[PDB]
Amino acid sequence: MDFDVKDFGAKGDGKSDDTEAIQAAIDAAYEAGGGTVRLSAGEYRVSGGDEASDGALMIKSNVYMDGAGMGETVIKLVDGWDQKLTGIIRSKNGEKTHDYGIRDLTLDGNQDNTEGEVDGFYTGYIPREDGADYNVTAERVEIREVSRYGFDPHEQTINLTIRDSVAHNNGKDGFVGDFQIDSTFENNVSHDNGRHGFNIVTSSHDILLRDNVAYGNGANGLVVQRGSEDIAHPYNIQIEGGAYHDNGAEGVLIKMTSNASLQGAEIYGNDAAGVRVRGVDGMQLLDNDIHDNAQGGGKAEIVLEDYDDRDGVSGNYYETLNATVQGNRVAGAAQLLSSEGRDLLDGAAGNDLLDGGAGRDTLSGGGGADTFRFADRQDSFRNYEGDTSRVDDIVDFTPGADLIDLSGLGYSGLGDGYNGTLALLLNEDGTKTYLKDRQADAQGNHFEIALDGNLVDSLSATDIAFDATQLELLGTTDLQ
Ligand SMILES: O=C(O)[C@H]1O[C@@H](O[C@H]2[C@H](O)[C@H](O)[C@H](O[C@H]3[C@H](O)[C@H](O)[C@H](O)O[C@@H]3C(=O)O)O[C@@H]2C(=O)O)[C@@H](O)[C@@H](O)[C@@H]1O
Ligand SMILES: [Ca+2]
Ligand SMILES: [Ca+2]
Ligand SMILES: [Ca+2]
Ligand SMILES: [Ca+2]
Ligand SMILES: [Ca+2]
Ligand SMILES: [Ca+2]
Repeated sequence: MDFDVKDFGAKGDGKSDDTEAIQAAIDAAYEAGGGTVRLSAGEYRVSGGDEASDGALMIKSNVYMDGAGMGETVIKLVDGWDQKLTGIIRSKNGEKTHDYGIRDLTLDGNQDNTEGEVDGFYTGYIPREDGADYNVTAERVEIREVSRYGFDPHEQTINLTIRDSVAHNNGKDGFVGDFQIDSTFENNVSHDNGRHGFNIVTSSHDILLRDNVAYGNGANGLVVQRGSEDIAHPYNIQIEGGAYHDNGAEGVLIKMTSNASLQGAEIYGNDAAGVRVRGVDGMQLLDNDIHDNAQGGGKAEIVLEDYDDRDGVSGNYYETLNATVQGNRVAGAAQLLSSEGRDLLDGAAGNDLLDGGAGRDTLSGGGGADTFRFADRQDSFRNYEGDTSRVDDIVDFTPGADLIDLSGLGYSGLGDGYNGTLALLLNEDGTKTYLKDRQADAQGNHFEIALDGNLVDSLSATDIAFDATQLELLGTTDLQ
């Protein structure tokens, strides 16, 4: 059931306030049980209501607004509006609005000629209560010149899809997904916004971010994060393809998140690290193309690190855990640090720092001069019964180029494996070389590292840093 805004008195002349006419069309479509509100090419001026939560236009269940195309149909806020306006198009607070959407139109926040925080598209039910909008679609929508958030789908929305859309020149974030669930952001561009290209926050989970592009933003290209409150972390965030480039901060930042994945993206020209991972439990960083970042200074293309929130709202320390970093092309240093559990950490052409922490890790440096750090004797060991399920292995150690950093472990040098020395040994068939502490500790464990290949004759004392002085002399990276 199609309704034309023109038939309800909308002028689309750039001067008349068409808010009531477009709302009438929306209400007629809703009362018929659903329909498409069509808008022909033209600039429609709209105004807010008594309160910020009134937005400007109130979309309703089973109503879809179809324009004549981005740039053709433009919905613009009136000159002189001076009130906070939370959603130029929005669904109602306190209602579980469903099966609605917007296509082929532009929202213009008119921040130049207005004052107050304005958001373009706002969805959701009630902050901090159970309940959700659901089945929400934005297709080929452009949102520009709002003073705060362009696309601002909010808590909670299930099965939001935003595809083939653009957010640009907004005051804060182009796209913000607040407690989005089972939702899809595909083939979008967010550029030249005041802060973030994309910001996934507030417990969002099962999100696919496929083939999105973020550039020229004042802050991150994409950030996935808990947010400032003590609430459940986001989880199951899959970022595939796209490009995150020339932003004012990190290209992609992921923090206080569980089961995040970043695969096949191009990440370049950012002012800070290309990829930064802070306190993430389950991180896959696969097959990306990462180069020419840290333009504003900084030593690393990729940073894996913890997130210490002990002085913050949660009181918790969050380790990065369960990391898989493989197949990336990285023209610069990767800092690949993780902790308890099995990590697979592959460096790239740069001079990388690798430390899988506790648990059995498999490390490779790739090209360049890499440092494999072992920070605790309990991070790589054989137990009293000879079980090797906690012995780390280094895949491609290159004597004369790479370095094993044992500077915190209190061994003196190579030797017979007793009295604080480590023994350099080959296995029976000559396929693996070991560094062994032959002295069991009180729990019966032996520090041990396995190295692929036969290195008993090529590996020497200058390939291992046994104390801080040796580390200063021999360290291969800018990261210690
Ligand atoms: O998490 C936030 O704080 C979130 O709040 C959003 O504004 C909400 C606001 O929090 C509140 O729920 C308000 O509720 C109004 C309701 O809309 C209606 O006017 C009712 O008569 O009174 C309620 C009230 O006074 O509590 O609705 C706001 C809304 O805009 O839906 C946004 O500001 C968001 O940016 C922020 O993160
Ligand atoms: Ca709603
Ligand atoms: Ca202004
Ligand atoms: Ca580990
Ligand atoms: Ca390397
Ligand atoms: Ca190397
Ligand atoms: Ca380990």
